[PDB]
Amino acid sequence: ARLVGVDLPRDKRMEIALTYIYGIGRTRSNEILAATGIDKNMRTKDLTDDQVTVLRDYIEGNLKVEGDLRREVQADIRRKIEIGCYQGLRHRRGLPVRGQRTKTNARTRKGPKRTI
Amino acid sequence: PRKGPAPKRPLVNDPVYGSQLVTQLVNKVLLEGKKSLAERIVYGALEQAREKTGTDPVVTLKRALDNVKPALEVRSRRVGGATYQVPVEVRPDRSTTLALRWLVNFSRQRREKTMVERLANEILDASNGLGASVKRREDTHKMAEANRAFAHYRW
Amino acid sequence: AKKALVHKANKKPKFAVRAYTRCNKCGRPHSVYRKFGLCRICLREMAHAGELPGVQKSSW
Amino acid sequence: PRSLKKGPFVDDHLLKKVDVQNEKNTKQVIKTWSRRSTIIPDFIGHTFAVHDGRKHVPVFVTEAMVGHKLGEFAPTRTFKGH
Amino acid sequence: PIQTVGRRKEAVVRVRLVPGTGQFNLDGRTLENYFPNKVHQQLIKAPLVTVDRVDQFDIYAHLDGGGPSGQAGALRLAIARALILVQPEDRPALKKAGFLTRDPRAIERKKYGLKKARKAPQYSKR
Amino acid sequence: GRVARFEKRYG
Amino acid sequence: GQKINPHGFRLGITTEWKSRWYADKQYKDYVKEDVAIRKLLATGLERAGIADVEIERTRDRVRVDIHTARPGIVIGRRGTEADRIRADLEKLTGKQVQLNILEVKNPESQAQLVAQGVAEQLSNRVAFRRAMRKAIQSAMRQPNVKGIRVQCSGRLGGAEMSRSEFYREGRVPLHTLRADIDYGLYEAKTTFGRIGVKVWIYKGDIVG
Amino acid sequence: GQKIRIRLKAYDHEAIDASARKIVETVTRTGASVVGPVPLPTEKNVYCVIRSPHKYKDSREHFEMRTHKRLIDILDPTPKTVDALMRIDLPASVDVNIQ
RNA sequence: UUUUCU
RNA sequence: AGGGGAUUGAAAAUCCCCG
RNA sequence: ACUCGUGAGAGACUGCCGGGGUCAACUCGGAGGAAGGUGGGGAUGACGUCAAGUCAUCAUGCCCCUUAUGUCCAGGGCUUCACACAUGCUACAAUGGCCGGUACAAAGGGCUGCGAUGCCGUGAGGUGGAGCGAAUCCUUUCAAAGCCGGUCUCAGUUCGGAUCGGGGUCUGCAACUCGACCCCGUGAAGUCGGAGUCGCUAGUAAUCGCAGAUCAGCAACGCUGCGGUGAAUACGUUCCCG
Ligand SMILES: [Mg+2]
Ligand SMILES: [Mg+2]
Ligand SMILES: [Mg+2]
Ligand SMILES: [Mg+2]
Ligand SMILES: [Mg+2]
Ligand SMILES: [Mg+2]
Ligand SMILES: [Mg+2]
Ligand SMILES: [Mg+2]
Ligand SMILES: [Mg+2]
Ligand SMILES: [Mg+2]
Ligand SMILES: [Mg+2]
Ligand SMILES: [Mg+2]
Ligand SMILES: [Mg+2]
Ligand SMILES: [Mg+2]
Ligand SMILES: [Mg+2]
Ligand SMILES: [Mg+2]
Ligand SMILES: [Mg+2]
Ligand SMILES: [Mg+2]
Ligand SMILES: [Mg+2]
Ligand SMILES: [Mg+2]
Ligand SMILES: [Mg+2]
Ligand SMILES: [Mg+2]
Ligand SMILES: [Mg+2]
Ligand SMILES: [Mg+2]
Ligand SMILES: [Mg+2]
Ligand SMILES: [Mg+2]
Ligand SMILES: [Mg+2]
Ligand SMILES: [Mg+2]
Ligand SMILES: [Zn+2]
Repeated sequence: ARLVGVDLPRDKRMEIALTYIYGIGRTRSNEILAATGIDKNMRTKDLTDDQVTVLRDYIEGNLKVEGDLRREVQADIRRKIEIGCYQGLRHRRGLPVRGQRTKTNARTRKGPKRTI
Repeated sequence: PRKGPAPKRPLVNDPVYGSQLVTQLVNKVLLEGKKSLAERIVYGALEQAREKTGTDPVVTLKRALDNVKPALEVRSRRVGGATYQVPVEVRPDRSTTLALRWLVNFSRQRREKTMVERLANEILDASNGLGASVKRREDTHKMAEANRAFAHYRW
Repeated sequence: AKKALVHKANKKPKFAVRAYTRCNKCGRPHSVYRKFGLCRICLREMAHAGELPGVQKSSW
Repeated sequence: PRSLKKGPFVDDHLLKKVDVQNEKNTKQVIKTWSRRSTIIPDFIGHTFAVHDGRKHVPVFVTEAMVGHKLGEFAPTRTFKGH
Repeated sequence: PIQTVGRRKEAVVRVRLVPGTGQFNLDGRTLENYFPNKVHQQLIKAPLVTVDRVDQFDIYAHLDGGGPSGQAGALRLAIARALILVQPEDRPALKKAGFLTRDPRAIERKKYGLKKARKAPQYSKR
Repeated sequence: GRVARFEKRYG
Repeated sequence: GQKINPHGFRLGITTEWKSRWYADKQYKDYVKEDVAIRKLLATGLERAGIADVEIERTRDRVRVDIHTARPGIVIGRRGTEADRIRADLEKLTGKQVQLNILEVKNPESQAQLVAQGVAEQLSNRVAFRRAMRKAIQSAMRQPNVKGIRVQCSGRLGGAEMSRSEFYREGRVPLHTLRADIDYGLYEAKTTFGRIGVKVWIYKGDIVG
Repeated sequence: GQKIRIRLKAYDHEAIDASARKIVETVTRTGASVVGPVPLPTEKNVYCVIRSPHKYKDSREHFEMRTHKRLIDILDPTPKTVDALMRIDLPASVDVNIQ
């Protein structure tokens, strides 16, 4: 189907389907689908437009998802990078921010290994 | 085993069937030491064999096993700075073992979506002599008769 | 052990959390058991000498 | 994070000093060794010399910077690279 | 009354043997409810089969310690000692099939310098 | 508005 | 790093603890009191050979039995030394202190003391081989003594390199658990350093 | 009815024998009901330490501490027996909690 | 078979 | 040729990767 | 009465029978027996080696500092990072993941400690203090893998959890540099791993949780232990290593 700018996969149980939305994960799904009254055990094929309507209304009402979310998070990073916070400096260097071990690992920040 | 042949273990009998062959099979599919899992996998494979061929499971297992059971093998020895693969006769037990473990290993490499299925389709296909495991026994025999010259080491 | 630190850990701290242990006998900071207030070394000593009542070598 | 139930941490030292500064309406450079006091709206416009362990660094407090412990803004170790 | 005890690797069971039919009561459940594995059921039923006295005795049990398998083994031994208590002369048969041997296998003390029991840490001579 | 975010927490 | 401490090996069995008491709550206290006491008594009297110190505690009352070569130097007949010591034990304040001095009977069957002898001679100027041999014969004379092994190591003669030297007579069955062995160890203070002296004296066997 | 529980602790085993004997006798002599030297489980506190200063972490030594406990339940506390148990002198190794 | 030096 | 692994008690030789 | 708890005691000695043995030691089989041949595992390191380790546990000879190379405090560092090695942990999925129901341990730990029912939270936890210096009370009557059932259909995925954002709780004078834990989102590498190489011979390997010491808190995936489920193979000394 189609929801909030997403394209729901062909056949998934609803709870797994909603997870393709950038703002939702499995928990928010077992919340949303409980609140709407739509079963989580339904396929994507059996979804209706009415259901898509109530859904879009609910989740746009109580929850921020997708583009706005992305823009906001990028906004918080660029914010703490601006004021010159320590975390900012870490984000700058492309190093780990949470006070982890940079002597050895941290490759998921640094990226692939480039040898000297 | 520098001091002599070490003792061997008393494989019990399978409660549902009564072959020690079968429990031997569970003990080659036994992984990480959940014997319960192995048990129901094996039993299931025998049942699926039963419905597909419509005939007794133990029998088809024995037949399969005997079609992949190699008589002849190749043991490596480095001699005079040239390494020679050597034909060697196998005593019976090492053969049942080698055949079983072959069956299983090539069972794990099937596409059939479940162990209980892959295993069954593999036994069933070793019955008809179709499977890649039977091809394996063939490979060993082939590479045994190829080297027949080097049997003269008789080692 | 610098006598300074030894007598400095016996003082009342100005924060409850600055209190550390530092074994009685040699005054070693690391590896100090609470029951005996000894550090593994001094403990293995007095244990072997029999001056620790009811401690003894173990086997099982 | 310090828990809410306790309320935000500012040592009495620069609490007093910053109160004296903003009551006399004078904004000075206050010399502090406390890295550990979080920032309050009372501090919003002032300037701080905070200790980085080698020296005192100038820190101008702004609005976006509230909620943060001070020494966040004076880095400690110097890394230029290799 | 008859009583006996099996023990296998940190599992004790106490067995009471009774003259009735082939019912098994282990801690208030049937032999199929407790030990729901064909292997274990075979193990516990085996001494009876060896003495061919199967289904002449209602067995009551109290199981503790160990696990499913340990408790199974212990249980088998207890049963087999009870059968020497009922009719001594079976002992040559039973003890030939090994049912009267206490399994002298128990967990190893983990040793220091090693990881568990016999497994040593990795070693590199570089 | 970081100061409002501050005052919501503590206030 | 070789042989364990004989005294510690046989501890549950052939030999006994040097101090008796029991408390769970007060344990840590009691032990710092002990390291205190044995520090004071090791420092104060080196004149009269100190064999052992056994300490006992019941509630308030505390009892220190010191085994010593010659008890006469540990108490002036006027009770002077006894006073000094009871004073030090009141400064450690285990509260009440009953101080008892017991002279060990055979001075040369006691490993600690023999050791002190060898150590003293080695300390003055004495040629080390001599001191060894002397202790050996002495100890070996007395009836209970079965075998004895004296091992002294260090800079010996003040030579710069570390010699070890060891002498044995009769039986010294170390790995026997039923063998009563007495161990003793002393560090003799010298111009060139410290030199260690270990003595094993094997007296019979304990059977229980 | 009054039950006095005399509880016994020691590091050493045979001293617990000595005290067992002593008090069982002191009680039997004064004619009160003594349930006797009932054994409890032994506590074991284990400490593994390293042997050397400075590395070699692989070579270690285990030390143990055992505590043996005995129950002595004295039923019908004759005031005489009571006066005797308050006056019993036990070894330095033995702990007597009379409760 | 091949294996140089410290 | 050079850099990093690997065999080596440590180097050569050899074996893998790399720019 | 059965366990069990901890005290004393019996019991394995080639003792009993058959064969080889030089009629010697010892070896191959059998019986009895819970166990058979040093039953299993510990503790136990000979004379010495390596100028191995440690003047930072301690002690110490000699040399050096004594207006500092002593000592007191705040802040910082010991956690930095283009790299390279080493030991571990989680993985790469269906013998699996996720939801529901359900069965079985061993050992341990506890005073300014362990802290229950109840109530407030989604959950870390908050409020409260039953009861215990503990075979009693608390750690829930203790587990997890197991079994029964449902769903997922082989996919960079309902695999994988790194990373990053927001929101919290607790410990502490104080979580910025530098704590752990929980909630919501985020969702990377990774498709069994080149040359090489390591461990292990039976309750072992493999896998599964549990407790402890240190400790206010924790970098614990570590260390020391406890138990659960539990294999394969050993023809044999030619080859590598000692
Ligand atoms: Mg601390
Ligand atoms: Mg400490
Ligand atoms: Mg285990
Ligand atoms: Mg040359
Ligand atoms: Mg021996
Ligand atoms: Mg040696
Ligand atoms: Mg050296
Ligand atoms: Mg020193
Ligand atoms: Mg010095
Ligand atoms: Mg130094
Ligand atoms: Mg400081
Ligand atoms: Mg610091
Ligand atoms: Mg470090
Ligand atoms: Mg390295
Ligand atoms: Mg790790
Ligand atoms: Mg795991
Ligand atoms: Mg997942
Ligand atoms: Mg997982
Ligand atoms: Mg479940
Ligand atoms: Mg045990
Ligand atoms: Mg609730
Ligand atoms: Mg429950
Ligand atoms: Mg995922
Ligand atoms: Mg990829
Ligand atoms: Mg895949
Ligand atoms: Mg490979
Ligand atoms: Mg071995
Ligand atoms: Mg801790
Ligand atoms: Zn110490």
